[PDB]
Parts: sequence; C-alpha cells; structure tokens
Amino acid sequence: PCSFGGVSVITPGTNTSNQVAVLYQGVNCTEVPVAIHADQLTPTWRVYSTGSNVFQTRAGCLIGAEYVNNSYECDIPIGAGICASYQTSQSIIAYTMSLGAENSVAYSNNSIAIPTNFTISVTTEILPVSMT
Amino acid sequence: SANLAATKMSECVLGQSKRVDFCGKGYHLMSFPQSAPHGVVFLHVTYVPAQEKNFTTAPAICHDGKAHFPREGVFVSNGTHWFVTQRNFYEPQIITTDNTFVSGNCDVVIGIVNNTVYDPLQPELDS
Amino acid sequence: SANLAATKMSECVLGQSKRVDFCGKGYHLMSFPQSAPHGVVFLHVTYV
Amino acid sequence: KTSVDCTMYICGDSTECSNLLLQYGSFCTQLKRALTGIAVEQDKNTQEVFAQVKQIYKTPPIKYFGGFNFSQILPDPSKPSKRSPIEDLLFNKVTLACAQKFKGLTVLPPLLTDEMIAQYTSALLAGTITSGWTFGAGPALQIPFPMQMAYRFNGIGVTQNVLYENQKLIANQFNSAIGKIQDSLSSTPSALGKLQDVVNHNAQALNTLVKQLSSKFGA
Amino acid sequence: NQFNSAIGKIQDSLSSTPSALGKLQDVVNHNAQALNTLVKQLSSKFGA
Ligand SMILES: *[C@@H]1O[C@H](CO)[C@@H](O[C@@H]2O[C@H](CO)[C@@H](O)[C@H](O)[C@H]2NC(C)=O)[C@H](O)[C@H]1NC(C)=O
Ligand SMILES: *[C@@H]1O[C@H](CO)[C@@H](O[C@@H]2O[C@H](CO)[C@@H](O)[C@H](O)[C@H]2NC(C)=O)[C@H](O)[C@H]1NC(C)=O
Ligand SMILES: *[C@@H]1O[C@H](CO)[C@@H](O)[C@H](O)[C@H]1NC(C)=O
Ligand SMILES: *[C@@H]1O[C@H](CO)[C@@H](O)[C@H](O)[C@H]1NC(C)=O
Ligand SMILES: *[C@@H]1O[C@H](CO)[C@@H](O)[C@H](O)[C@H]1NC(C)=O
Ligand SMILES: *[C@@H]1O[C@H](CO)[C@@H](O)[C@H](O)[C@H]1NC(C)=O
Ligand SMILES: *[C@@H]1O[C@H](CO)[C@@H](O)[C@H](O)[C@H]1NC(C)=O
Ligand SMILES: *[C@@H]1O[C@H](CO)[C@@H](O)[C@H](O)[C@H]1NC(C)=O
Repeated sequence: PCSFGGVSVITPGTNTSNQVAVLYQGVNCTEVPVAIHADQLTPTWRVYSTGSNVFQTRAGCLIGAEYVNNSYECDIPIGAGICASYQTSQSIIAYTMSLGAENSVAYSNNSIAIPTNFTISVTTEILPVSMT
Repeated sequence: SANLAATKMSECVLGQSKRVDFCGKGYHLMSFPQSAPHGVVFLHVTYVPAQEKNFTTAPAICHDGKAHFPREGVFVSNGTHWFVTQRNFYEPQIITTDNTFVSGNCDVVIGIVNNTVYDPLQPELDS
Repeated sequence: SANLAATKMSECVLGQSKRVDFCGKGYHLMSFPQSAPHGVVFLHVTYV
Repeated sequence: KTSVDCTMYICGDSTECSNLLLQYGSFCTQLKRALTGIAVEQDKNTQEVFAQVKQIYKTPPIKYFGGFNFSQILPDPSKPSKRSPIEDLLFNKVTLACAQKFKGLTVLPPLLTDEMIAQYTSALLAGTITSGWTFGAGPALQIPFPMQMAYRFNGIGVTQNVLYENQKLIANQFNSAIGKIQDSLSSTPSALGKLQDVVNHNAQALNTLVKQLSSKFGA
Repeated sequence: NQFNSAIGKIQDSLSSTPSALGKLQDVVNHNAQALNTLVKQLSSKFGA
C-alpha cells in the first residue's frame, strides 16, 4: 500500500493547552519517517516522525512525550500497561500504571487481631432505569 | 439495569442482606432510595471495624482432662489471663461453664492450653 | 458473563456463600481464583 | 478488540473511488464509533472482575499452614514469571490460536498485561490465606488457618470440635483433591472450549469479512 | 452523631463539580446524537 492512513492523538484538552502526542500503531521507531513519507509532508508535521522524545511501546511508536520512572494511576490509556498524563514547566509525560499500594500482613501460629471500635459510612449507587 | 435495580430495591431496602458487596461495601445495615432523571440513587449504610489490636489465642482449654471450646467466641489472652470475647468487637469476659461446651479429653486437639474454668454454682453452694 | 464473574468473586472468594449451587456443588467453604486467557478459573472447596 | 478503516477497506487506494465515497456520509464513522465503544468496554470488563482490592498483599515467607499445602496454586518464583503451575497448564492449553491481511483491520492490545493480572490474583490469594473474609470488608486481621477453617465449619452447620479432631485427615483429603485437579485438567477432552470458542469466533468472522472483498455483487 | 455527619458529607460530595452522574448523562446524550445523525443523513445523494 501507498500510505498508512490514520494515527492516534493524545490531547490534554484544548481548554488546558495545545500540546499533543502522536501514536503510530504497529510500526517501529526507526522507520517511522518512512511509511508516513515524512519528506513530502509539510513542516509542523515533520516535527514529529523524529526527534529526541521517541519511545517504543508494544502498541507502537510514541513521539511527543517522555518516559518517567515512578508510577501513578492511569489518566489516558495507551496500551500494554502504559498510560499518559499532563503534569509538571508543564508537559506531557508517559509512565507505567501502579496497580496499588504495597502491603504485607503478619501470619503467625497463635496470633489474632480484633477490632476495638467502629465507624459508620454511607455510599451511593447510581443506576439507569429507562430511556427516551 | 432495570432488573438489577429492582433486585437491589427488594433486597437492600426492604430487607437486610448477607450477599457480600451486593448492597454496599462493608457489613450492611440499611439502604435508602432517591429519585433521579431516568434513574435512581441508593444510599447504603454499612459497618466498618477499626482500631484493632493483636492478642494470642488457643483452640481449646484443658481442664480436669476435659476440653472446653467456646460457644460463640474466641479465646484471647493479654499475656497473663485468658478471656473469651465476641468476634467483631473486643469484650473480654471470664471463662465459665455458661460460655463453653465440653467434648472429649485433652490429647487430640493440637495447641491446647492449661487454665481454669470457674463454675457459677459452687460459690453459691458455700455449704 | 463478566458481571457474573465479578459477582462470584465477591460472594465466593471474599466471603462464604449460603446460596445453593452458586459456589460449587455441596456446602461451600472457600474458593481460589486462577487466571486464564480471556477469562478466569475458580476452584470451589466444599463438603459432601 | 479490533478496529477498522473506512477508506482503506471500502476504496482500495483508488482516489476517484475515495472521492465518490464522500456522498454516502456518516455511515462508516458510525461503524467506527460502535467498534470503539466495544473496545473500551472490554477493558472495563477485565477491570471489574480483578481490581477489587486496592492494597496489594504479599505471600508470607514461611509456608506452614497447619498441614494444608497450597504450593500448587501459589505463585512459583523460580520460573521467570510469577505464574502458578496450574496457570501454566491453562496458558499452555488454551492458546492454540497481528495477521497478514491488514486491509484496514487491526487488533489492538489489552491494557492490563498478564503480569498485572497474575499480581492481582496473587494479592487475593495471599489475603484470603492470611485473613479470612475480613479483608474485603475492612482492614486485614490475621487469624490462624485452622481457626479460620473451624469458623467456616460453624458456618455450614457442623460444630467446631470436628475440625480439631480430624485435622490431619481433612488436610490429607484437601491436598489429594488439589493434586488431582492438575490431571483432570490435563485430560485431553478440552473442558476449555468456553475460552477456545472466543478466539475461534473472532478469527472466523475476520476471515469472512476479508474474503468478502473478492466479490462482484452482480457487477 | 456518626450517621448525621456522614449524611452531610454525602450531600457535599455529590455537590462536588466532577461528573458523578455520567451514567445518567449518557442516556440523554446517546439519544441526542442518534437523532442528529438521522437528520444529517438526509443530505446524501447516495449516487444520484
Ligand atoms: C471510636 O472512635 C470515635 C470516633 O469515631 C471516638 O470518639 C471520639 O472520642 C474523642 C475522645 O473522647 C473525642 O474527642 C471525639 O470527639 C470523639 N469523636 C466523635 C465523633 O464523637 C471513640 O473514642 C473511639 N472509641 C474509643 C474506645 O476510643
Ligand atoms: C506440597 O505439595 C508438593 C507437591 O506434591 C510437594 O512437592 C513435592 O515434594 C516431594 C518431596 O521433595 C517431591 O518428591 C515431589 O516431587 C514434589 N512434587 C513436585 C510436583 O515437585 C511439597 O513438598 C508439599 N509441601 C511440603 C511442605 O512438603
Ligand atoms: C476551561 O476550563 C476552565 C475550568 O475547567 C474554565 O474556567 C474555562 O472557562 C474554560 N475555558 C473556556 C474558554 O470556557
Ligand atoms: C526496529 O527496527 C530496528 C531496525 O530496523 C530493529 O533493530 C529493532 O529491533 C526494531 N524494533 C523492535 C522492537 O524489534
Ligand atoms: C508454627 O509452628 C510450626 C511447627 O510447629 C513452625 O514450623 C513455624 O515456624 C511456627 N510459626 C511461628 C510463627 O512460630
Ligand atoms: C501487631 O500487629 C501488627 C500488624 O500491623 C504487627 O506489625 C506487629 O508485629 C504485631 N505485634 C505483635 C504480634 O506483637
Ligand atoms: C490482663 O487483664 C487482667 C484482668 O483485667 C489484669 O488484671 C492484668 O493486669 C492484665 N495484664 C496486663 C499485662 O495488662
Ligand atoms: C497442662 O497440665 C497438665 C496437667 O497434668 C500437664 O501434664 C501438661 O504438661 C500441661 N501442659 C502445659 C502446656 O503446661
């Protein structure tokens, strides 16, 4: 085929800023300027397809956001355990999810833990019932 | 969704349920319905324990070649004496015959301990 | 099927179930999830 | 999960056909929205089942539980991934079935990987072994495993001296049953048809859609 | 006292700006878009 048709764009929201990131599903970093024919594309499209913020994921090649090491909860999915978010000057970062806090409880032959106080809590549940 | 909401009304609201996490998160106490556009909102009231402490415990208690098992509780000790408490809230009490029941002797159960079981009647029967 | 699996995780695994035949065939004691491709496998320990 | 491309499928790299296609309107954007909704719903479906506890508990180091043996179901650290032996048999049996067609059709990857799912099931197993039902209602409260088993025996209506007097016999029966599960699953008549049919249905549907492109529809 | 305080917090938390009622906004939005697209489709030549 001539050209790869569509890409995937990650935006924080035109409310917040105008930065983006682009995901090239199914291709690999080194040949991304090819198979998009980056040479004939206008500038401001050639800013992507190459650069210093180039990342490789199981889902594809991600250009426009850098890879921190620490972890947070998911904000915008990208696939294969990789999320992304807009956060501190101000930029777009991409990380790995954190499944949750870490804990380990003590098991012993003859020890038992017993509560000594209680709390009462109220929670909500929203359900639909009908449509137009 | 309509069928689920009808089930939640029948069980949550017009009764107290024991299905886990069906009717709120915790031990269920009651629920209250409200009305929304095209929908419904339940307010669940639950019970959540807090402020636990560690103790040391035993299966049974050997006494006179007999093994007492708790009736509705668990034996615990504060390092010196052995009580029996209910299970979700800490209330120590003196181990008596009204609290326990007896089955067999002390060679079969693993982890049995030694203590005394006070009898309510004998102190009344002074003579 | 997914909603069923979530309900079984709540009732069967994080608790002890009184419904008949919901969690196994017998009287239910406990269960252990195990992961599998596109689903999950339960192991229902009962009394007979 | 799957995805589609209006133009690359309908009009094959033919710019006159692509120009003419604009007349029909919003049809294939409708198709795209439907498919995207399905794709998101799949990841939610996986999330609901497994992500039930925030707190990730860990296996105790000492492996004495009064005579109950769980090595079959607990994660095995020696093999590179933390997959229990039974999970290994399952991942070897189901997977008899990212393709050469790519006529506008892809297969997107899941959001949670199998390492993550294995971590979640390990957390639930560890919590359940150490504390009883308590960890799904509040904070984890440790309890000896035979005392937990006595609690459950009371639950089903048999007094609790019975467990303490037949502890060894009970442990042996439970270990033997866990052992036999491996072989029952290794039995050739696949009990895993339920999970094989999903991959079969999807592959066959995609093949039919692709093979439809070599048809003339009375032209 | 715990009960009363909890109910007060419930009202405030619902009153929080973030969309907590999206499951009910979607039922509205879906119908709106369906009708809009159906009207839009009238302006297609369909090969004529
Ligand atoms: C159980 O927790 C409650 C709070 O939920 C404790 O009540 C507090 O007690 C302190 C000391 O008397 C007061 O200053 C607070 O105002 C109380 N809180 C409320 C909401 O009334 C209670 O003391 C705890 N139980 C025990 C045995 O300490
Ligand atoms: C729990 O069960 C496993 C599985 O039977 C035991 O592992 C066996 O250990 C014996 C003694 O080393 C070996 O002869 C078997 O070949 C082992 N089985 C496998 C599959 O490797 C394990 O020993 C048991 N737990 C304890 C504490 O003994
Ligand atoms: C952008 O969002 C903020 C808060 O979400 C809001 O105050 C602001 O009015 C929005 N921008 C416009 C142009 O409405
Ligand atoms: C991307 O391409 C280069 C060279 O074409 C290759 O060395 C590399 O392995 C490829 N990426 C992956 C993930 O295999
Ligand atoms: C419990 O007892 C067993 C055997 O008596 C022993 O292997 C284990 O270390 C003990 N655990 C603790 C915490 O004392
Ligand atoms: C008490 O329980 C806590 C659980 O958080 C544990 O860390 C501590 O070691 C225990 N102390 C004992 C058993 O003396
Ligand atoms: C244990 O409880 C008894 C009875 O209340 C008390 O006399 C004793 O001092 C307690 N022991 C400790 C170590 O607190
Ligand atoms: C309990 O008391 C009996 C009384 O004869 C004694 O034989 C046994 O050794 C005692 N056990 C412990 C653990 O003190």
